[PDB]
Amino acid sequence: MNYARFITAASAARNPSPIRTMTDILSRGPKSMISLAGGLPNPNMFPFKTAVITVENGKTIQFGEEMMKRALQYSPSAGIPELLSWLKQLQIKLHNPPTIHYPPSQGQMDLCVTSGSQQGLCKVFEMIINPGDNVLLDEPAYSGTLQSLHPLGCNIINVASDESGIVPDSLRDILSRWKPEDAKNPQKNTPKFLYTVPNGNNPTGNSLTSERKKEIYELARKYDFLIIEDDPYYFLQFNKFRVPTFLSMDVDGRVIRADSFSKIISSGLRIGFLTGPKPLIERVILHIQVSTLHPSTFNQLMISQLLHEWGEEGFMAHVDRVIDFYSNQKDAILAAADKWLTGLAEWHVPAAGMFLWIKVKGINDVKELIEEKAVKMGVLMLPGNAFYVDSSAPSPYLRASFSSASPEQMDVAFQVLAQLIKESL
Repeated sequence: MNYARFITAASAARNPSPIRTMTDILSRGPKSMISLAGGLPNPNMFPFKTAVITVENGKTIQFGEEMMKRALQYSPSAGIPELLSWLKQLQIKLHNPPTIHYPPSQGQMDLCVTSGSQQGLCKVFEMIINPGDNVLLDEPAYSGTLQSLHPLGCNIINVASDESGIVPDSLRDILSRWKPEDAKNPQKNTPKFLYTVPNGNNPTGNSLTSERKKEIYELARKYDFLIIEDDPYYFLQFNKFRVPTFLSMDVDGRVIRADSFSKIISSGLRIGFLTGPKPLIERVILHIQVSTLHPSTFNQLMISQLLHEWGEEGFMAHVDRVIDFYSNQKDAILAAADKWLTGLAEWHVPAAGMFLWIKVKGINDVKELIEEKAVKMGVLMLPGNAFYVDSSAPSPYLRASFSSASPEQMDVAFQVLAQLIKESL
């Protein structure tokens, strides 16, 4: 409602940047207009001329001469228009955000294609955080998010979490340190935002429930902080019905959502997108304008043509094939764990994503059990230390990936792990 509270002085100071009044006064004027004002290099010099890309369960994608010249040239900072338009309709279909027709100044929904979802997240953190600011999140958390927040000098306040994600009662108790009106008084530093991964948290695999999301949103309104919904496993949920998102209930315009195609379409193409209130999305776009400039035009056109041929039906059919694969992988790793973890460890069933979070019994720290003993036995799993702000503290947890391993490999790996646990007790 007052977005200036969430924008640093540096971010607010940004002004719009190049490739400007050249391809817009010419994108509506007469076809007889001569322009020597643009800053585009001549694309006829570029060496790639055509492309043919085959697609499984889809029409082959072809870039002819003219399309290739577009794919190899600069494009708009927020993304190419046909991809932005498709993605906007997808967000309306999946989330029907309340903010679609709000005035810009009070949070009109806006989208930005980013060079991966983490780029959007990083620029959002940089947009908001002054040194000393307080921010809320639940540990264990994605190590990359922790490493992104560390140099910004914010105080990370841990919110309790269990098998159903963030525990609202813990958030409420933490927030009771302040009065709601303190949010309009920056002297004692009410939290600027809550960050969470609401589906298939990396590393835990746990997901938030609908009732808790509603409680959390009410707290975000009461103490007027933003919700940063980092949802890269949104399309990798094993439940038949997806839990409503924070975006879908965001009547205030206080949610910034990051979506990713890295798990379902491609991680290497570096294409994700942000959805959020226009004043905040605009600050991110302005930062992109002086940084990457835009996501690869070529990769955007690959994805946009794929998605347009698929339609929303073909897209959802693809996600359902991917869910089917990962859910079978999940069943397989759970079977191996049931077989070989013998009351030697505890674990919750992942609700989404690609990781199993294992607590080993009777051992206080497992990085020595793995990085020393397990490595020479030919098995590797990741100690949980890296997913806490204080990574030097001992952790009895391991993160095991089921994205790729065959059932045989899982059986072997957990046999080895079981032996090591038993001979280490």
